[PDB]
Order: sequence, then structure tokens, then C-alpha cells
Amino acid sequence: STTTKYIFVPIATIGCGKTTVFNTLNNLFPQWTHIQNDNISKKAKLKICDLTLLALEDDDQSVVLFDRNNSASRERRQIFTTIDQKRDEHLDDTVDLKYIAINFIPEDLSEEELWDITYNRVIQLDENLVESVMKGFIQRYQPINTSRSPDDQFDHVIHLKLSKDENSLKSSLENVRIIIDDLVQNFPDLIKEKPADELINECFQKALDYK
Ligand SMILES: Nc1nc2c(ncn2[C@@H]2O[C@H](COP(=O)(O)OP(=O)(O)O)[C@@H](O)[C@H]2O)c(=O)[nH]1
Ligand SMILES: [Mg+2]
Repeated sequence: STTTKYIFVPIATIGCGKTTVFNTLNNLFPQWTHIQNDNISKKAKLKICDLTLLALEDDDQSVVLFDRNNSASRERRQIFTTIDQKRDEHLDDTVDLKYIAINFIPEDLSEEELWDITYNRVIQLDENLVESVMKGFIQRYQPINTSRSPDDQFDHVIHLKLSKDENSLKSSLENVRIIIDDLVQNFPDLIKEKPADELINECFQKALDYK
């Protein structure tokens, strides 16, 4: 009849834990599709928006974890505009697409704290290179604003934490739990009942200790 598919869109900078969070989710939900912009050649014929629509063709596949920073508003605009104009190449008219923003940078977080947390995660000439690339994404960062274009096209926003780890609880593991609880409440057809907490912890351990 009618199928609902989902595209999870981060708003993040480097080192906020996007890949760790998305890998944890995909370990829990192997049927979801994790597309990593960092794995795509900057001269690939099919770019991330193309691979996203390619994935959503199968009745198999209903979730794309769109793994890219999108720190700048123009990068969110690209997603909405490109998917909107190309989806009829791939999907029939019975497929409803929903866009879920995954906000990695709390609105009250200072740029200083954002830098301290992410820079220490990433380091822990090539150092200068990593640092200046990280500074570029932060320089371009425009916080999510659903009161105006383009972020008003999101169907839903999940607000994550970004903290120093406290009480031996990794920030990204807390965020995995936040996402699961939010989806169970707001999109109950997607995940029917929550995975066991020990399974979430193991799936996060796998992602965290990925080298
Ligand atoms: N201490 C700590 N490290 C984390 C956390 N989340 C991710 N990391 C680590 O921080 C680094 C960057 O995480 P990653 O998921 O690759 O960030 P990305 O650039 O947004 O994809 C990796 O070495 C992760 O293992 C966290 O909550 N706490
Ligand atoms: Mg990454």
C-alpha cells in the first residue's frame, strides 16, 4: 500500500560522534543503511544523495543514516532539494519520505566547549591539517532553525547531548538511547519495542572500539 521511509540527517561538526552513533544504530538494526560521505570518492559518479535514493528503492530498505556533517544551512538545503527533484527517478508515488534531523550540537553549547570536546576526541603537519579542516566545519556551522528555510522541511528533530563523559557514561551512548526512546515515542512503527539495554551497550562497545 503506502510505505514510509526515513532519512536521518545529522547537524554536526567533526568528532561529534556521528559515525559512532550511526554505527551503533546499524549494529542494533542491521536492515538500516549507513551511507558514509567520508567513504565516497570526491569524483564518484553516484554521490551521497544518489546512493540514498538508490538504497530506498528496495522494499528491504526503509532507513538511511545520512552520515555527513551538514554544519552549514546550504548543506541541509542541498539534501532537501536534491532528493526532492530526483526521487521520482527511483521511487513510485506510494513511498512517503520523512526527514529526521539528528542535532549533535546543543543550542546552548559554546564554540569553546564544542572545540574542547571534539578536538580532544579527534587527536586522541597532519595535525595542523586535521585542525584546520575541523575549524572549517565549525566556521561554517549554522545551528538548526526550524522557523525558516531550509530546516523547516524537517519532519522531526532529535536533540542530542554533547558533554564531557560523566559517571563513566559516554555521551554518544546516551545519545543512542535518546534516539531509540524518541523513535519509540514518535515513530512507533519504525522500532516496535526497544532492544535490551545490554544489547545497546554491546552494540555501542563494538562501534566505540572500532579502529
Ligand atoms: N570519550 C568519548 N569519545 C567518543 C564519544 N563518541 C565518539 N567518540 C570517539 O571520538 C572520535 C570521533 O568520533 P566519530 O564517531 O568518528 O565522530 P564523527 O567525526 O562525527 O563521525 C572517535 O575516536 C570515537 O571513538 C564519546 O561519547 N566519548
Ligand atoms: Mg565520521
